[PDB]
Amino acid sequence: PPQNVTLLSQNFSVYLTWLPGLGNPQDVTYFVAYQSSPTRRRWREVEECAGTKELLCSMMCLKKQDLYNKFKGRVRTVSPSSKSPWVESEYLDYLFEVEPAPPVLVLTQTEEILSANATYQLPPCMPPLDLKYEVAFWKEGAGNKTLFPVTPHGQPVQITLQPAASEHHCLSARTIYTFSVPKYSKFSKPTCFLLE
Amino acid sequence: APRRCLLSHYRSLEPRTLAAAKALRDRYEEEALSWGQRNCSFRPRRDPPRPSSCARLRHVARGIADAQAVLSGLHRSELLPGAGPILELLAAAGRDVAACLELARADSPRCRKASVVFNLLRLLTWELRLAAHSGPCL
Amino acid sequence: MVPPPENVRMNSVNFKNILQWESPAFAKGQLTFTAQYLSYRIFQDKCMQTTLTECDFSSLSKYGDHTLRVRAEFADEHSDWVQITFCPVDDTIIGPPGMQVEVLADSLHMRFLAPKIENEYETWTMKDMYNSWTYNVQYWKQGTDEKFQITPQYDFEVLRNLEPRTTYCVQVRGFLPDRNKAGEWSEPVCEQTTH
Ligand SMILES: *[C@@H]1O[C@H](CO)[C@@H](O[C@@H]2O[C@H](CO)[C@@H](O[C@@H]3O[C@H](CO)[C@@H](O)[C@H](O)[C@@H]3O)[C@H](O)[C@H]2NC(C)=O)[C@H](O)[C@H]1NC(C)=O
Ligand SMILES: *[C@@H]1O[C@H](CO)[C@@H](O[C@@H]2O[C@H](CO)[C@@H](O)[C@H](O)[C@H]2NC(C)=O)[C@H](O)[C@H]1NC(C)=O
Repeated sequence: PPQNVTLLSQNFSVYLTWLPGLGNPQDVTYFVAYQSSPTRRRWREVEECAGTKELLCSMMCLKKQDLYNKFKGRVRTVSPSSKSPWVESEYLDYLFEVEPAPPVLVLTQTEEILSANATYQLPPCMPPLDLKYEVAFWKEGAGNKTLFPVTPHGQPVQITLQPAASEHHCLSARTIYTFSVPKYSKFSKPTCFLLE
Repeated sequence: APRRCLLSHYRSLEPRTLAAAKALRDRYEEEALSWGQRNCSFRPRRDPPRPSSCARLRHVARGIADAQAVLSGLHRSELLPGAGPILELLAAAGRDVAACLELARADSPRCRKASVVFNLLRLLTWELRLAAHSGPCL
Repeated sequence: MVPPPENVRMNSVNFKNILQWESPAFAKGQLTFTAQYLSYRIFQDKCMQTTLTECDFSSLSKYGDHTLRVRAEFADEHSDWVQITFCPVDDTIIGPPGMQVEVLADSLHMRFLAPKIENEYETWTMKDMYNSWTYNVQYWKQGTDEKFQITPQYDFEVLRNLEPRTTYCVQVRGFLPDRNKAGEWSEPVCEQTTH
């Protein structure tokens, strides 16, 4: 049986992960099934993870998952000799526990205007939610980070380009998810680039 | 004077209202778990959506009315508190949706109550957002 | 015999509800006030035996109308209820949005910050509350007072071709196109363009 079955969320996605116990052979596969908080009797089995040696299986896009309601997952170790009993996981509510990720900043520059439009890779089918992003802009040696006011997804953060020498300006963004409580993400890797 | 359609501000609900709805659903779940499982099935079955605007407004109005009735009846018995904000927002949304609609032109009750309580979050966040994007009937 | 309160109003800016009233012409002694709000067909005493002539009602939900009702009391004796109705989503007013103006050469860059609701987080502003939201701007050369109106589609606006060494004063406000309800013109900020 997998010892640590844990259902967590990373980058707008829901992952069920587990590590197994010692003594099992090296030919064990894994069967995974998910259960919603309502109608707990149902134990729908995840096909993409069915009989997969992978120790991680995505949960965001399944046969029928109501991200609004809570859901949990169970895993089992399947071997030709025998199958271990299922090991369940603690409940997870998506819209109240989804972990956001920083966006990709598409940098478009004008003669005096710089745009930091944020692009996100959201799961194909997820509930729409606030995706305001904070943009941090600085110089290669300044250290102090200029934080711009949050802007909604689909709105480029606009930075005035004061004329100066060509310097290596760096940029980053952070996702703020405020469905019911603001959930801030982490600042992305700086996109350091020369500016004339 | 007839009331204008002001559905545009329901696209993003107040965070505290959604937190209250979450707490209410958690309390209902705790009540269901404490007394044991219910024989009647209360699966939050998917509701088939349609691209029609006025039909969508009518359906969200029906959902608002049913949820308001169930939650108000439950609150009368004081089984679970904290339904105040939810009830007043349900009344306001139903009033606005009905105003827009008019201006433009043997299952046990327990499983029904469970179903509407579970689908309250989806109705507040998904169906209401689509209704707000829809506006008045074309 | 106790005179009722006069000139009761509900001042609500950015959903900051404060019910105010004018104290009456009581002969002498102390005249306290008691204010309640209707909820579930029974009035709940928001303020009891308060010396102040106003009380805040921001605790009440921004959704749905309310009935406010305040009287004056003289020790055991009492006065008649003075009552108003208040719809926060419609009777509130939008405060002046914050302005970030930077002038370079003959170009003035404008960044608008939505007014914030005191009971919510900094992320949920009045712009989130009124989703169908727009920013209006009026600018004029100092003294000329010819209101030129520009309505940016986003929170940024770039005015161009400004005659050098002449100050331009600008103001911003929050407009709601669907209902045709303007907010409050922000403080008129005057910028002198660089030579
Ligand atoms: C900045 O990045 C945002 C990223 O969202 C861009 O907004 C996106 O623009 C595309 C069009 O280029 C939109 O796609 C369209 O979506 C509609 C459904 O709403 C669909 O029917 C169309 O066929 C098309 O696929 C997309 O929805 C839109 N997303 C958002 C969140 O607004 C934006 O264009 C970029 N540039 C600027 C200047 O903002
Ligand atoms: C995975 O599960 C095992 C077993 O439940 C955990 O092992 C325990 O870890 C705690 C950490 O403080 C120790 O105090 C216990 O002595 C460990 N053994 C038991 C039997 O509880 C382990 O922490 C879990 N996580 C990981 C990453 O291995």
